[PDB]
Amino acid sequence: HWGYGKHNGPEHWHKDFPIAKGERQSPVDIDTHTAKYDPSLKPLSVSYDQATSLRILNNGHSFQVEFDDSQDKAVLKGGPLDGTYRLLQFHFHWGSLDGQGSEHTVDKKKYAAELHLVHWNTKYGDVGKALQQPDGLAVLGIFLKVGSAKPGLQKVVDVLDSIKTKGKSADFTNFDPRGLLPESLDYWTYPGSLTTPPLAECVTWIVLKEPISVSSEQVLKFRKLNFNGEGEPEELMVDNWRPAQPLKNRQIKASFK
Ligand SMILES: NS(=O)(=O)c1cc(C(=O)NCCO)c(SC2CCCCC2)cc1Cl
Ligand SMILES: [Zn+2]
Repeated sequence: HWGYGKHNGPEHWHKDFPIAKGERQSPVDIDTHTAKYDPSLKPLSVSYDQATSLRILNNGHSFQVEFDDSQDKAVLKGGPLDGTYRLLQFHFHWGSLDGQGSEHTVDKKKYAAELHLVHWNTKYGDVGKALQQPDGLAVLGIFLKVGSAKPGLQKVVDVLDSIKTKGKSADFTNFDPRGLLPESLDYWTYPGSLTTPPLAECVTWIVLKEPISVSSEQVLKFRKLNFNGEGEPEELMVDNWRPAQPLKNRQIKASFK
């Protein structure tokens, strides 16, 4: 029943998911002058050479590109993490207007969109068990600004008309997620939560400082998606972002000075 409307959006979620008002909720504003450089943080090891994408799905909240996570094939290691995190899926959050759409903000700046690569800690064996642990998931977050097209995004944008409505999926094999990364892996990190219900507090957030540029045509195709299912009234899938939450007793650390 949750969503992003006036009636069912972020200010309502706490009634079904009381952790919404918890101590380590996401997203947050990243105050760049308060984040402390941590010389002990390691470079982020993104190993996506063996990634096996399988499918793309309109889940009614976002669209997601899913991967085979039954073996280490696409993994995130290093940075603030202990151990090995397998890539499950990526999805986006976007706005109705280019001045909004990201969940994390940087000195209160909103980006047009935000990409989340969702990974789970292999020690916990499966993602449902990982959801129950404070170090269960790691999300690599990447900001999108509107300018030049991102060539590595076009295969995704070109299949969206086939998954226009909630519950539609399409085979999506041989997609390389390396094409969605910026040149620099400099990042901020903090302990947080899912930004969508159940808002579980199990995520180590790794947010890249460098945003990727996507064209206005690419983000317009995201805005043609629908939150509704086939044969129901049309509600464009836009503004599917949760606003920044209180930082509370948390420190954001920077990998770079
Ligand atoms: N915006 S986020 O914090 O990066 C995030 C989003 C999703 C996600 O796909 N949410 C849509 C509703 O299920 C998931 S999927 C998750 C898989 C296990 C069951 C709970 C949802 C995971 C994360 Cl970390
Ligand atoms: Zn997300």
